[PDB]
Amino acid sequence: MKRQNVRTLALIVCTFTYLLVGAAVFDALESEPELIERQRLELRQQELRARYNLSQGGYEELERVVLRLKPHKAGVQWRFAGSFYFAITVITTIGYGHAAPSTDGGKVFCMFYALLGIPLTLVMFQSLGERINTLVRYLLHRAKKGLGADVSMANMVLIGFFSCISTLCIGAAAFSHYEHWTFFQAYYYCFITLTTIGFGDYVALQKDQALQTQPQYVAFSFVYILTGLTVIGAFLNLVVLRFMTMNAEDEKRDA
Amino acid sequence: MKRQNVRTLALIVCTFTYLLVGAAVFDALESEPELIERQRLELRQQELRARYNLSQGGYEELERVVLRLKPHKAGVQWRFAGSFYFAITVITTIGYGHAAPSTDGGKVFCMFYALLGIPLTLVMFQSLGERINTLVRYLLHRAKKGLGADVSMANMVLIGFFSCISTLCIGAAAFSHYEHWTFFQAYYYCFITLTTIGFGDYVALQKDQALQTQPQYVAFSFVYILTGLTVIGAFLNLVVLRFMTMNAEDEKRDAENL
Ligand SMILES: O=C(c1cccc(OC(F)(F)F)n1)N1CCN(Cc2c(-c3ccc(Cl)cc3)nc3ccccn23)CC1
Ligand SMILES: CC(C)CCC[C@@H](C)[C@H]1CC[C@H]2[C@@H]3CC=C4C[C@@H](OC(=O)CCC(=O)O)CC[C@]4(C)[C@H]3CC[C@]12C
Ligand SMILES: CC(C)CCC[C@@H](C)[C@H]1CC[C@H]2[C@@H]3CC=C4C[C@@H](OC(=O)CCC(=O)O)CC[C@]4(C)[C@H]3CC[C@]12C
Ligand SMILES: CC(C)CCC[C@@H](C)[C@H]1CC[C@H]2[C@@H]3CC=C4C[C@@H](OC(=O)CCC(=O)O)CC[C@]4(C)[C@H]3CC[C@]12C
Ligand SMILES: CC(C)CCC[C@@H](C)[C@H]1CC[C@H]2[C@@H]3CC=C4C[C@@H](OC(=O)CCC(=O)O)CC[C@]4(C)[C@H]3CC[C@]12C
Ligand SMILES: [K+]
Ligand SMILES: [K+]
Ligand SMILES: [K+]
Ligand SMILES: [K+]
Repeated sequence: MKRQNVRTLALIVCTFTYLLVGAAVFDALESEPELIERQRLELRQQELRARYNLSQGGYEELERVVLRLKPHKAGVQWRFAGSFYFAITVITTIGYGHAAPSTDGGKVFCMFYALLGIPLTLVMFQSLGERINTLVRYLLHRAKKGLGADVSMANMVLIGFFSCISTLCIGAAAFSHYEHWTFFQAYYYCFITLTTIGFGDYVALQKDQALQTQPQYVAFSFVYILTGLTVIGAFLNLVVLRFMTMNAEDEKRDA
Repeated sequence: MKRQNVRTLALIVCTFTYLLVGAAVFDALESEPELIERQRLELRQQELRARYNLSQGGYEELERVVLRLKPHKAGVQWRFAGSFYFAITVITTIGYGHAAPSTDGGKVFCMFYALLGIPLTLVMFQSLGERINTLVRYLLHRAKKGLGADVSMANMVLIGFFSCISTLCIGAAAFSHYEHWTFFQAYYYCFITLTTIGFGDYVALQKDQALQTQPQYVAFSFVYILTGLTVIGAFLNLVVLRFMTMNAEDEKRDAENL
């Protein structure tokens, strides 16, 4: 069997077994607490329904209003700052879902915007990320000869890995201060943001109408998300990206 | 100025102006309808508070319970099928947020799981995507000689672009049937899923306890998300990926000549 076919089949087996391992671990850690939380909340639902004399339909009518008011609770999500924050989540593939296009036309433009945007943003982060790696490579080379010279891959992975933790820590310290979260909650938010997972369980600028009332903090969160993705993007360009073109290189080697 | 530095500065200017254009368009399409729905919902909030004799604190107490019961409403989100669906959203960077780690330990494991998982899944989709492109290149070459031969980039972009639409069309057809959405809503869901945006406004397997009661549809949903990301990932490997190594190639070209 060809090297390309062995590498591909191994990766498929690895990904599927990694999914089976993950599903097994996430079951052990989250199955029992979810069952505990459901029964606890159902007891709280029955207690408050009895306290405020509510029927099955009576609770359900109030249930729909509370759920539909959730994106409005954070404030105006669609003005210039609201739409700029949303535009980021689309092209950077974060997509928290805190604000989503409610209109048919908005949904269409969002698709066309993503089609051209996502590749443009991806190429931008890999290009700027490479310039940072080249600057780091030059600065380290100049520092090596300065003290009394060759920059290795291992030195680049070390600086790269530390730069990623530093970006998560600088962020965590700031988001725990402004969004009033714990350092761990803010660290978890920064991880999920910069890895483009963006669950939406933690979203910045969604407290005390920050998008319209706090421009200085909005300016920082836009700068942090963009600079942070460049730091992670630089590490991907250095370590991850080289394994994606691997199949094309072996196909060229075969010819 | 160097070619690498001009290309990087142009991309930064392009991305920021694309953000300003987007923010301007999303303002025009969503500002007025959001203001309309907020005022409509605030009146409905006041109406139902008056109907069921609710105070400021009374509504707020019921508000917390309704919000906390939202992930439970869809059913059991953390059994084998629920956790497998969640594991997908993490490593594929979709992350709908329909189900999120409620425990401190679950949040930690998710971070470690993502750290190794995301690069593994990304490399897997680019590797399997390349094998699909190579198979398509071979099948077209054999078909060309069959009718009476050289496969160009333009032919590959055409087949690739059609393969992406067909995946969204097959998907929308299924998701509008099982998740009872419109073809457009299911097409929008498929687009947002396969582009790894994953807002969470549309999430499959969250209707009629599908994760625990419908195994056949769960198996399809996992297969579609995984095969669909390979189809999109193949097109990226063909068109987008070549522009990422561009700066490294010019840096190598600078060293070679000098
Ligand atoms: O899964 C895919 C995929 C695979 C097939 C198709 C497809 O569809 C399409 F690309 F079209 F959206 N996406 N990814 C491709 C896009 N992103 C990559 C990405 C990262 C990143 C990556 C990994 C880590 Cl650990 C941390 C940050 N950061 C950014 C910032 C802006 C833009 C993109 N970033 C996520 C991975
Ligand atoms: C902190 C983060 C950013 C680190 C990311 C680590 C990656 C660089 C790792 C994670 C999984 C690894 C892959 C896991 C499995 C394989 C199959 C393996 O295949 C073989 O050994 C058979 C073919 C051959 O001999 O080439 C080749 C390496 C590869 C792609 C690995 C390449 C490196 C990967 C992408
Ligand atoms: C290369 C990097 C380091 C610099 C890029 C330029 C920044 C200085 C720009 C890019 C985006 C800008 C932000 C885009 C949007 C807004 C919202 C704006 O707020 C409003 O318009 C409030 C009313 C509304 O929401 O309509 C205030 C400025 C701010 C934070 C901008 C501040 C300046 C920012 C961060
Ligand atoms: C349907 C989807 C998947 C199509 C994706 C289209 C991409 C292939 C496009 C979108 C934005 C484009 C970029 C927009 C701007 C530039 C800057 C441009 O820079 C210059 O012209 C100056 C330097 C030089 O001359 O090389 C080089 C091409 C590049 C990276 C483009 C490369 C091709 C990109 C990534
Ligand atoms: C290379 C490709 C084309 C094939 C990959 C193998 C598939 C046939 C596997 C991979 C993941 C599997 C799924 C993983 C999880 C589940 C949930 C499982 O449901 C339960 O365990 C219900 C109870 C619970 O939630 O704990 C039923 C089988 C199913 C759909 C599996 C069916 C078979 C799947 C789609
Ligand atoms: K997301
Ligand atoms: K993503
Ligand atoms: K995402
Ligand atoms: K999300």
